Amino acid sequence: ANFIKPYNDDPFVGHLATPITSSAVTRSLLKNLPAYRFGLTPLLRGLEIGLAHGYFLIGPFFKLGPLRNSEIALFAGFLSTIGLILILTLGLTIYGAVVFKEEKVMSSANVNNLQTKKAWDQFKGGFFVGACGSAGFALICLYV
Amino acid sequence: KNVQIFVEKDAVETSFEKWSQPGHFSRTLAKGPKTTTWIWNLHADAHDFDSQTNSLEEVSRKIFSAHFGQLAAIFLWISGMHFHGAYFSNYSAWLSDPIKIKQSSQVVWPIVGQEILNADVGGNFQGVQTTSGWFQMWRAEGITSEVELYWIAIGGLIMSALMLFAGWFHYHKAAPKLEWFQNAESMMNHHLAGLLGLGCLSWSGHQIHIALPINKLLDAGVSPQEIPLPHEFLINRDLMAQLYPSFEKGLTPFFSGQWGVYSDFLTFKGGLNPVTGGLWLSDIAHHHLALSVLFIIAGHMYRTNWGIGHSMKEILEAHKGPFTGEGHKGLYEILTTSWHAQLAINLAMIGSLSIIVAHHMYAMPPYPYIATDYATQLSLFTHHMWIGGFCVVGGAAHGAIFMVRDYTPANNYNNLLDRDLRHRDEIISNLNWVCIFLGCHAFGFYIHNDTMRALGRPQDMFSDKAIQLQPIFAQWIQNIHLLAPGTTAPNALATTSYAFGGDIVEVGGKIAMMPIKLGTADFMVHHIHAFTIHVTVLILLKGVLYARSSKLIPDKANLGFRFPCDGPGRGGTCQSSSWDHVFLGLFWMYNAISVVIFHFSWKMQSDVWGTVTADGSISHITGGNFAQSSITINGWLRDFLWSQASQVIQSYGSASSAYGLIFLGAHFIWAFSLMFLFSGRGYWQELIESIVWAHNKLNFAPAIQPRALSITQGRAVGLAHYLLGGIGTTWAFFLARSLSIT
Amino acid sequence: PSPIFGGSTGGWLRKAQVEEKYVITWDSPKEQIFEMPTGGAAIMREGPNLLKLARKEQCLALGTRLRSKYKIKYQFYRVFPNGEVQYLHPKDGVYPEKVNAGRQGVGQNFRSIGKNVSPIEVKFTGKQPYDL
Amino acid sequence: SHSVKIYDTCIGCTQCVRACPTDVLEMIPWGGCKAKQIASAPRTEDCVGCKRCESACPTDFLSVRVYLWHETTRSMGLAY
Amino acid sequence: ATKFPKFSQALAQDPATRRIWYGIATAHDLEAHDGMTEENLYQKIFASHFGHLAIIFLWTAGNLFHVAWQGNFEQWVAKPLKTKPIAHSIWDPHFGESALKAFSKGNTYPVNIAFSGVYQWWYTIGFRTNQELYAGSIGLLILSCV
Amino acid sequence: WVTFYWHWKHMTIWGGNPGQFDESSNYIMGWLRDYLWLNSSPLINGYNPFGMNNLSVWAWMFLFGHLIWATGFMFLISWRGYWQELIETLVWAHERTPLANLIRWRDKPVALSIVQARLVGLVHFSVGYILTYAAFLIASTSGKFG
Ligand code: CLA
Ligand code: CLA
Ligand code: CLA
Ligand code: CLA
Ligand code: CLA
Ligand code: CLA
Ligand SMILES: CC1=C(/C=C/C(C)=C/C=C/C(C)=C/C=C/C=C(C)/C=C/C=C(C)/C=C/C2=C(C)CCCC2(C)C)C(C)(C)CCC1
Ligand SMILES: CC1=C(/C=C/C(C)=C/C=C/C(C)=C/C=C/C=C(C)/C=C/C=C(C)/C=C/C2=C(C)CCCC2(C)C)C(C)(C)CCC1
Ligand SMILES: CC1=C(C/C=C(\C)CCC[C@H](C)CCC[C@H](C)CCCC(C)C)C(=O)c2ccccc2C1=O
Ligand code: SF4
Ligand code: SF4
Repeated sequence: ANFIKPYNDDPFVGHLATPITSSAVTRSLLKNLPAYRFGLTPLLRGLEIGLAHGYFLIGPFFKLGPLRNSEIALFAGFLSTIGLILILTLGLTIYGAVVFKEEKVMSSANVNNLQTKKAWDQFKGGFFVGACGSAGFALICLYV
Repeated sequence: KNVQIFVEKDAVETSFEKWSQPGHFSRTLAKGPKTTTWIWNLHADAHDFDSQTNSLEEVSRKIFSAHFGQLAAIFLWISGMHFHGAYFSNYSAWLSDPIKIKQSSQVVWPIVGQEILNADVGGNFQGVQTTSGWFQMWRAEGITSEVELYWIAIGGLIMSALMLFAGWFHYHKAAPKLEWFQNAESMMNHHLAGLLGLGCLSWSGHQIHIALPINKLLDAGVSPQEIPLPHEFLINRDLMAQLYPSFEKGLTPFFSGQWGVYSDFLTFKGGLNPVTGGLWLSDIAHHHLALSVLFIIAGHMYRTNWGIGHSMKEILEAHKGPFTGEGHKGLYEILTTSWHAQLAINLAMIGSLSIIVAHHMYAMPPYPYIATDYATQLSLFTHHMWIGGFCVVGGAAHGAIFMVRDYTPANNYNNLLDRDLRHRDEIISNLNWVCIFLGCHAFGFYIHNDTMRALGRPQDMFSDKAIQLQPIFAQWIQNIHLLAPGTTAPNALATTSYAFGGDIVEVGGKIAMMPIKLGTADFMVHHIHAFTIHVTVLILLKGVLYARSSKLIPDKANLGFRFPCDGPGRGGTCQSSSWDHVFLGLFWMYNAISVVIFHFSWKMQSDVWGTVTADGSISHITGGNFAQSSITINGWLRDFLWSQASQVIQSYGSASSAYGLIFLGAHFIWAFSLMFLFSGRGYWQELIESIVWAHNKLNFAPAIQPRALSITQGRAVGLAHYLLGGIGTTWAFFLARSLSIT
Repeated sequence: PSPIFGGSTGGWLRKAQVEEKYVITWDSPKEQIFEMPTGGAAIMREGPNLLKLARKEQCLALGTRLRSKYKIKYQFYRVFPNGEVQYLHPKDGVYPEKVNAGRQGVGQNFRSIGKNVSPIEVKFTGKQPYDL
Repeated sequence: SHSVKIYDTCIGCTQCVRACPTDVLEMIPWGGCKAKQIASAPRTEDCVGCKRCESACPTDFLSVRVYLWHETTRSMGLAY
Repeated sequence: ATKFPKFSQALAQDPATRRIWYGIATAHDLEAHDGMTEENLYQKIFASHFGHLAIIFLWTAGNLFHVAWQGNFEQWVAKPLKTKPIAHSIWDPHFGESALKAFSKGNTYPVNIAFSGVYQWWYTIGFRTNQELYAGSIGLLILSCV
Repeated sequence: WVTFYWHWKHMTIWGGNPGQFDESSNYIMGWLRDYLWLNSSPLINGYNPFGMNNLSVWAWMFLFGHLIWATGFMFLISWRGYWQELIETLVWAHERTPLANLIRWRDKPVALSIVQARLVGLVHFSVGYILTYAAFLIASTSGKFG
């Protein structure tokens, strides 16, 4: 038995098909993550991603913060999660401003594509809504 | 029969002809020198036996006889030491009072004011304090007299001449054939049962009959003189039954299978001797007996001339899983037709062993009166850390010499070796990440502590008073070892070491052993250890996996093991050879081992070593500054390096002033290395041309043309001075610091 | 007609499908094991063999090992993403080490090397001393 | 790309062409030396710049010469 | 060139990160730029000299401004043997409470002690008040604009 | 060698014991012990477990210098083709990891060149060299004031 073969039956391609790369667990898991799911507007792709990241970025600021032992330990850190999201979004704006090119022909049959300038902008704004909202959601969930 | 003796008679004539022709061994150097590079090549290639001949039989004969020459130099070395202990030492005065008399086996001649190095040691004797532990080892053997040391010295000289004769006999007179060398299963049976098994049996025999009863009388308070001759312990059972009253039974409870009669000399008590602070000899006699039975039984696992036993080939070839493909097929041809692949295993094992040896000799001190000699404890520990460090990387060098020269693809289709090479980008990129992950965390813990403390915020540092990082896994294991005597080891009276907890052992007012508590300052340092080993492995592993080719150089194996580069194109090709990977990893081993011995020297001085008074008031050497001073770099720089330097820098006019000179001398050599490591050859060769001109102008020039050191060689010089100067500066700092506190 | 190989992680990257990729063809009289420039081993198939690589050097390095170690002889191709192929080694069917009538002179200075001009002479020009 | 020039002191002993790892040089007909052949650099754009050709040239000074030039993906030696 | 290095067409066509590193490090090597003539060379250097001269006077105008604004020049002029001269004040959100008390020993706020010797220099040339120091800094800001 | 000499000669004149430098300056150990080891006390006590002082910044800068100097050794001893091969495995890894595959560099990452490594290693050795002496000479004088 052999559990290691060349990816896509191409022996000279520089990839190996192992149970970490292409097994039934990792196939169905990655196919259902928002960066690869079929049937999502690029806003929605960025929303979800942002919804799941802003929620746990909270943790290390509120616990191991410079003002963690104060009566404003929750406030101190929430503000600093927003400042972290502002830096990350800023990296998303500049990346798409330079990687993709503007379109001449109004021709657009795929408005769904993510790897484009128009969709990346929507993907970037969805990340910012979902990450500030999830930062505020566990502000409520921890205030208890 | 498959295992036989095959020897060629009168293989090589013994004449002085070749001695007068330097470079006879190789084809290119035998033409003679044209440039000064020839002189350097003469030495770099002298032991490269693989590149001198193409016959595996002729390489194997050269190696075998050279082993005899290496052992003969070791016998000469051992015979010297025993000679110095018999004529230039204070052994007798030390044996009478081994708490006040310091040890010494070297005396210097008075010629340029250097007699000051003869210290006032004690016992009407003046000499240099030696820290090798010869004295303690002699007491454990039951020496007690200089006469006995003289016989060991004569016997060491005779053995040394026997080795010299055997190496000459096996290379010229009786040169054994290739079939003889390729007997792995025979060789394993002989080394396990004969060398290791009979070695432990006979040694145990010396310990039961000679070393055990003499030590009992020394410990009780009998002066050496009143102790009888060792041979008198072999004749009168009356003398032996007074100390161990189970000799009245003789040897009959051994063949009747009643071995518990001998619980007088085969103990399992653990701990240390409250009188000497060393391990119980009675435990050590049991230790060698149980070993020797294990080694002799293990030397029957292979098949030689009688059907029974295992063939090494059918073992390995049976091990193949559905991830490994062919598994271990081919590793026999490898490990029976190539000497490089053998050293790669062997040096990695022997180097790991010397590290393992150093960890077990400070925690369970096996010699008597050695645990309170802190200069010996510190010296012996670091020594094996260095010898272990060099041998480990040396295994990785030969692993890469094997991949370039002896490795063939046709002998290894789809086996474990072939497969590692196939996903070599994955081993290296994943290791690369683990290295960037371990460094940012373990070293960033110290930076955080350095900046937090400097900003006036100690409440936020990683410490035992702030954000704790408790090593809970190692603390958990300590408790298990402490509760082990009685429960898990029901016949053990005490714990193996007192490091895991227990009582405090003291000899002469000094502390021999104490429990070594682990806190967050311990925890942080253990990751530095983790981190520097992972980086060293990253360079050596990469050198072995990419020894034959890369995406950069597809034909690296045709360029060889050690080449300088493949030119200034393809960006920079400098240090692409696998020899240069060995070169870089030598600087890391250095970095890794330096932190290990720094960690050991400081933790023992802060939390173990010290003296005591009434009501058990322990006063440590540096007073317990380890939990709150080693969490920052400034604390390591100011309390370890700056504070403990006071001895070596204030040693002038005293007997330890040689340590002050070697301290400066090694700071000089270390800096001298940086001239070779930062510069390169073509600036030096143009410099030589202007110098040669001044000679040519005066009508003379050497016919051996002067040439700058080559690229590869200029790197090997700078590395040898870097190690010499670096290790040396620490050598002088460690001995002048520990002789003053012992 | 790709040789027998279990794959490896040292093969082509994105550069292949985005920038030029190279293939090499050879003919072997028998089945023998050879070393891969990016991989450890592979069994070549009798008859024509086809291998795809990522660099010209990797292709030429295999040729060198196929030449003086197996006595066989091969062709290099440059393949573009659109589909246009180029024929590279040997350029005119004859190896570069052997003179072939019909070749021309490219990049030759008709004097020895000590005969180059000073860099101050070609000042403020868009050239160099070795391009005169 | 890099620049490879060939001078007239070339004695035509084909050693640079046999050393080139990326097939940049070739031998052409020439009537100026005993071997009636001179090296030529028709494909300098595959030149990686490793200078193996100059390590092989027996003349003093060298007949073949490599000069550093603007780097492409080919002369950088990249496989990605 | 149409890439980041606009002065080297040969550095602007490089696909690697080396292009970024070199465009920075060869930016002032004016003689080696694409299409550089001799007359344009001397003009670029000349105008580069003005901008360099202005940075020096802007630098000086800084040192006059910080002491006039946050130093103890007036207190130093009165007792030049006992008071320590003041470089500028510190404002760093990363300081503990004991840091603010350690850097303000002998003063009211966090502060750096000067070791430039501008105090002794200004004292002997005539300066005696903070108003004179401030006036000198405005005159060097105007000179830098020119 | 000039700055150590000028400083050591003055520290002993100001300290009131010019004879200390007149006797110990003959051998090297004198320099190492009575100048370097003896005058670093107030600097490295800038901050410790007990607390911190005004001179904490010089103490932090002192260690800072040692670090930059030592990172300069990396660029000067280890050469390029070691590093080029390493980055090729990193380019590989990034191209094979899901969710990191959506991002991509526009400039092929490559190892610094031969001449660039010398210039960088030189800048580290230089900036580390100057900052650690500035740290020493300023706080050993201001921490003893004589
Ligand atoms: C402490 C470290 C150190 C030392 C000792 C040197 C030493 C030297 N370097 Mg230097 N170098 C260093 C670091 C150092 N380097 C570093 C870090 C770099 C940066 C890469 C360089 C870069 C460099 C270059 C570019 C140049 C030098 C040069 C020199 C030489 C200067 C001439 C001289 O001093 O003669 C005295 C010789 C010594 C001090 C060497 C030690 C000799 C000892 C054994 C003599 C013992 C004293 C006494 C004579 C004993 C008598 C002998 C006995 C048999 C009777 C000398 C060999 C230059 C040179 O080679 O010109 C000649 C040169 O051009 N070096
Ligand atoms: C890398 C080493 C290291 C570490 C661990 C820390 C740790 C810390 N520092 Mg820092 N620091 C460091 C180096 C480090 N420091 C250095 C080198 C300096 C000098 C410049 C400083 C200077 C400094 C200052 C000046 C301050 C700190 C502070 C802090 C604290 C909070 C920082 C914070 O909120 O970050 C935000 C943290 C995150 C966003 C965490 C991201 C990491 C996550 C957990 C990784 C998760 C990986 C995950 C397992 C992957 C698997 C996924 C899969 C399961 C799906 C914290 C204790 C502050 C403090 O008050 O200390 C108490 C503060 O004021 N630091
Ligand atoms: C020189 C400029 C500078 C300045 C002014 C600051 C300022 C600050 N740093 Mg910082 N830092 C700097 C450089 C600087 N840093 C550099 C170069 C490094 C790397 C070596 C660090 C590393 C560092 C660490 C590791 C930490 C800080 C922290 C802090 C905060 C002080 C602690 C406190 O009480 O906050 C407590 C904070 C709050 C009560 C809430 C503040 C929330 C901010 C203001 C939200 C900003 C929102 C906005 C969208 C940001 C946009 C950014 C961008 C678009 C410009 C403060 C905001 C600490 C911190 O972030 O605290 C959480 C901290 O842990 N710094
Ligand atoms: C019982 C048999 C026996 C013993 C004891 C040894 C012992 C040794 N062999 Mg060895 N060997 C054996 C059988 C044996 N071999 C056989 C059968 C083969 C053929 C397959 C080999 C092939 C072989 C090779 C190819 C090599 C060795 C090497 C070595 C040495 C390893 C280095 C070491 O640990 O030094 C420890 C050193 C000592 C313990 C000192 C002992 C010195 C001599 C030899 C005394 C032993 C003789 C005798 C048994 C003593 C009797 C004691 C008396 C009181 C009764 C060691 C001396 C290596 C070596 O160094 O060769 C020189 C080496 O390269 N062996
Ligand atoms: C059992 C151990 C062992 C053995 C048998 C070998 C054997 C060999 N090694 Mg090897 N090696 C070892 C351990 C070993 N090594 C270790 C531990 C390392 C890591 C440091 C290496 C690293 C290594 C490299 C990197 C290379 C070899 C090479 C070689 C081969 C030729 C060696 C030669 O001609 O040197 C001749 C011997 C010398 C020139 C002696 C010089 C030794 C130093 C410079 C002096 C030591 C200083 C001294 C102790 C103290 C000075 C004090 C001062 C005051 C005077 C040979 C097969 C080379 C080779 O080509 O492989 C085929 C090669 O390139 N080895
Ligand atoms: C003090 C000097 C020094 C330092 C810092 C380094 C640092 C490094 N070397 Mg080394 N090297 C040195 C000397 C040094 N070297 C010397 C002298 C040589 C010559 C022999 C080499 C030869 C060499 C080789 C051959 C190799 C390395 C490797 C490495 C890397 C280890 C991975 C790691 O943990 O990085 C993490 C960074 C650090 C540990 C240092 C800083 C830690 C910071 C403070 C925490 C995180 C900071 C954060 C990311 C940024 C915030 C700050 C910023 C905003 C201001 C790292 C970049 C290896 C490598 O790349 O493997 C991965 C490797 O193979 N080096
Ligand atoms: C560890 C582990 C793991 C993992 C896990 C994880 C990783 C998890 C995560 C999780 C997470 C990470 C989660 C998240 C969540 C989130 C959330 C829950 C959110 C929410 C939100 C909301 C709800 C909303 C908001 C808003 C908006 C947006 C707007 C405005 C308004 C509001 C505010 C409402 C596993 C399994 C592998 C295994 C075992 C171990
Ligand atoms: C230190 C030293 C030395 C010395 C050493 C010596 C002194 C040794 C000895 C050794 C010895 C002295 C050994 C011995 C051996 C013995 C043995 C090893 C025996 C055994 C036996 C047995 C095994 C038996 C068996 C049996 C039985 C039991 C029963 C039945 C029968 C039989 C017989 C089988 C020298 C000089 C070298 C050098 C320097 C160092
Ligand atoms: C200094 C230097 C040289 C010059 C060194 C040379 C030419 C070797 C000189 C060795 C001599 C000839 C051997 C004899 C040693 C001295 C004559 C005696 C000194 C020993 C004292 C203890 C007396 C290089 O050739 C070189 C090459 C590549 C990288 C760096 C460097 C480099 O740094
Ligand atoms: S520089 Fe290298 S690749 Fe270019 S022609 Fe010369 S040898 Fe060939
Ligand atoms: S350039 Fe050199 S190698 Fe090439 S043909 Fe001429 S002499 Fe031979």
